[PDB]
Amino acid sequence: GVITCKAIMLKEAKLPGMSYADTVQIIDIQVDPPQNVELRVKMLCASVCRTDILTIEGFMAPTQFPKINGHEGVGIIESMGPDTKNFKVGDVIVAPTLGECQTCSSCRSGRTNFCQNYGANESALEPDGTSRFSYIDSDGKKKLLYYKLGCSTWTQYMVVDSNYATKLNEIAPELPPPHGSILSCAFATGYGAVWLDAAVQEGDSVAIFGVGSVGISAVIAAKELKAKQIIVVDRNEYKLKMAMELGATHCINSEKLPEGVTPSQAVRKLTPKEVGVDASIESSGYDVFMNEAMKAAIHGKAKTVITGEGIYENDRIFFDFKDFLFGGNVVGNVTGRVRIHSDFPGLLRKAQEPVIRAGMDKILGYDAATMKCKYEVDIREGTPALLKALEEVENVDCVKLVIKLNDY
Amino acid sequence: AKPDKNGVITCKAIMLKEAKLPGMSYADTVQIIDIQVDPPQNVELRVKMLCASVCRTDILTIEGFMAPTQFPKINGHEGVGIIESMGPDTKNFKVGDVIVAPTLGECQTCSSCRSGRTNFCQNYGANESALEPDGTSRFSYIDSDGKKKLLYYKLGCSTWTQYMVVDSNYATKLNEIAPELPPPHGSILSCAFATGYGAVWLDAAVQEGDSVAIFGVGSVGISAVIAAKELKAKQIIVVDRNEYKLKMAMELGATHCINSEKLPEGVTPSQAVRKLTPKEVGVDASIESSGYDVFMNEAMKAAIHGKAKTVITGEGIYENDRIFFDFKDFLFGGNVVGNVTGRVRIHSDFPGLLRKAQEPVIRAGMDKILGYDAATMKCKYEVDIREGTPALLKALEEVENVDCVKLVIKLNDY
Ligand SMILES: NC(=O)c1ccc[n+]([C@@H]2O[C@H](COP(=O)([O-])OP(=O)(O)OC[C@H]3O[C@@H](n4cnc5c(N)ncnc54)[C@H](O)[C@@H]3O)[C@@H](O)[C@H]2O)c1
Ligand SMILES: NC(=O)c1ccc[n+]([C@@H]2O[C@H](COP(=O)([O-])OP(=O)(O)OC[C@H]3O[C@@H](n4cnc5c(N)ncnc54)[C@H](O)[C@@H]3O)[C@@H](O)[C@H]2O)c1
Ligand SMILES: [Mg+2]
Ligand SMILES: [Mg+2]
Ligand SMILES: [Zn+2]
Ligand SMILES: [Zn+2]
Ligand SMILES: [Zn+2]
Ligand SMILES: [Zn+2]
Repeated sequence: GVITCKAIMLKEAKLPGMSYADTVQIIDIQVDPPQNVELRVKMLCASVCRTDILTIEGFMAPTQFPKINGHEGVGIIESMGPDTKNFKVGDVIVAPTLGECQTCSSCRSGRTNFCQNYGANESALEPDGTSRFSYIDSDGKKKLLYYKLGCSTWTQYMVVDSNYATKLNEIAPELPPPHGSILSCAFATGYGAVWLDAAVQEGDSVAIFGVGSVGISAVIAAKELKAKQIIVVDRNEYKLKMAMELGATHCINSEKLPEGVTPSQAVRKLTPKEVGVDASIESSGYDVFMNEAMKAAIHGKAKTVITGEGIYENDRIFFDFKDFLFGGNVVGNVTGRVRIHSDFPGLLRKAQEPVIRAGMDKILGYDAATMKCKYEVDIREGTPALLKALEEVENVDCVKLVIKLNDY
Repeated sequence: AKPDKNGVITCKAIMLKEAKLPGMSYADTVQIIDIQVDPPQNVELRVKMLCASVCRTDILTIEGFMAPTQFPKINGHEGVGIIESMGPDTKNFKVGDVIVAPTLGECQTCSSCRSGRTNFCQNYGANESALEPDGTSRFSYIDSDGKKKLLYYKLGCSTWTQYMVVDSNYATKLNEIAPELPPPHGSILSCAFATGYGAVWLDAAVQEGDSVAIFGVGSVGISAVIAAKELKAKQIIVVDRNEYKLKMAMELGATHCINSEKLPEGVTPSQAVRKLTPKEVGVDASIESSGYDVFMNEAMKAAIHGKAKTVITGEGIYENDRIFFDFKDFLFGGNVVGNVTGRVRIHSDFPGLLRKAQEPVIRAGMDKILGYDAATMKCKYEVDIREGTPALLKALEEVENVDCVKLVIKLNDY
């Protein structure tokens, strides 16, 4: 059967000068039943990744409008296509951008999550060029809606290929929805960038450039892995203070440095003999911080892990060439290199330990008694409340906005 | 080649007066002169140079690369020679040892050395000052006013001179492992050959059955081909615009060649490389050895997402001293490292490279790079520092000859 539900439609890219009102609306959509190995999923909540706002601005979607937004969220399996294996109706799942076939040479390497068989669905469509999402326009015509990539989370019901899904309910039966939501992107990204990609060991020094939800997740990982030194860099004093409270040892307000002192110079001055850090994480989306993160790393030895995204002129980023040749080591990172079968189960177990749960609670501003987050909007309460919430994503103390989609 | 009563040697060296900026000539800045080489101090080696050989970075140095204030200088970082004398604190070297001394030493005690996975030593890093730590230089000359003037190094030393002084922490010896290795082979082991060979062997960690792409088959890239063939790569794809050097790469084990200037409309070099791989997945290892900023991005893009490493060896004078990467490709599995001297650590890795260099197939490859004639000990492109500046200027222009892979500068009798 076809489900009618609420979803957040993006009519067109919000280009500079345009408002959220110009492009973002809560509408009724039609969600087709799942086919093949798909899950149709009753969404509990989505949470707002900075990449969700980039999507609203047209990021990676030159033609793929109108769409339903969102890649960060959690929900419950309502129904499955006839070929689906290893899932049941009622399982709680997240479905990030990359699957894990376990047989391709990338999977078999043991050192990456960039699966050759279950890669990013850049088409924002089913492989036959159709979509499980449609709506009736004010002209009465049935119109296609694009996904974000393989799915959209800013909807009461989504459909996703089960080769991208991983279940929460067996390991973490009591995990609240907003915590499941941040495990699907922001928290897996920051935690994994430190744990898996930079491979932080006890006694290592770490620099994190940008302490939004991703960078704070990285601080939580660095503290858990017993980093000797955790340096955070941002312009936002509220989030720097939150980073310090959750384990960071030194903070730098990049907008308060002297004009002649770069962020990388300030970071290196905190390290013995100005040698730099064992691990350098960028989690800002500021193209300048991608270059500064590369420079703050110990030449050759240290890895710089780039998680940041933004809308860059010619879709290009830059590095200072001499500092790059003489020991730069830079990797692109998607979802913290957290492989959905090999790594995610272990991350889920770790997320339930009390200090890690306390860190996720602080990111979210979660109240256990009411199951409310500090910044939360409900899709059932109208487009104006949503437009205000999306503006308030820029509020100094908004770390993670949660979009409630159904009763918990 | 004999010191005066104060231990000072007078010899020939190639002086760079100032940066050769765009539109300037070799004649504007390059001159063979008589210099005074002071005796070695502390742990220094004073080295009778046999030959230097011309790395593209030597030409970038003529053009002002990494030397905003460090003129006049003696050029050169690629060469080999014999210890003539040592500072009083020197350990583990003897007068008569044959040495090379690249940009990075190996202290074996810093956290970078102890990692086992890099040559960027914290204690013996690149000497960017082009001077002694006290602001002096072992090199001077008497100018036309009769005044004694300082000459900068390249970095920790200069090779375009009959006599060089270098901190012994940067040196590694050839004569115990490879007593019969000829000078020009020793010279390319000091930079070009270590860089291309080590980029493949150590940094990209190429395995039997791996696919490899090499962007730029000058001496460094052809050294990478030799390593990739030795390591039994399944596929070795070379990219360049120089037909002569692409053909040489094919003769030394490349499987596929791509002329970047002859690509069909709307096919990038990364797309051309990917089209030669199963399901257009790209290569297990991507080596950039061109100095072309475009190829640094194309190399990144040709790599299998996440799994493969892109090793950047290239150097150049870039707008705003920066290079660029396509962000979407970079985020979704880009993996790029800067490489100096092939990550070949002078104590831990250089000895095995040197043993490898004496194996018949590897020696044949070095001979082809050099166009070496064992009968005459002459290379195809060779100029002698004792034969005057005009011959040197002609040789520098001829670096651009399509069949010049490695110009050698003879410095002394062998
Ligand atoms: N690679 C992935 O899988 C992945 C996953 C999550 C998010 N992202 C990207 O990673 C980044 C972090 O995600 P997020 O949701 O935490 O983002 P966010 O926007 O909530 O947080 C970014 C932080 O960086 C700081 N920052 C940004 N520009 C700055 C500047 N000019 N000077 C100083 N500080 C600056 C901000 O003040 C903020 O605290 C974003 O670019 C996002 O698009 C990617
Ligand atoms: N990282 C290190 O330790 C190290 C050591 C050696 C040299 N280098 C640098 O590595 C690079 C290779 O050194 P080399 O001595 O072999 O240089 P080279 O100039 O002899 O060879 C470079 C090759 O790349 C090709 N190339 C350059 N620009 C091109 C373009 N626009 N289109 C197509 N092909 C192009 C050339 O045709 C040539 O065959 C140079 O940039 C050099 O400065 C660095
Ligand atoms: Mg499908
Ligand atoms: Mg000295
Ligand atoms: Zn995200
Ligand atoms: Zn796979
Ligand atoms: Zn060189
Ligand atoms: Zn060291």
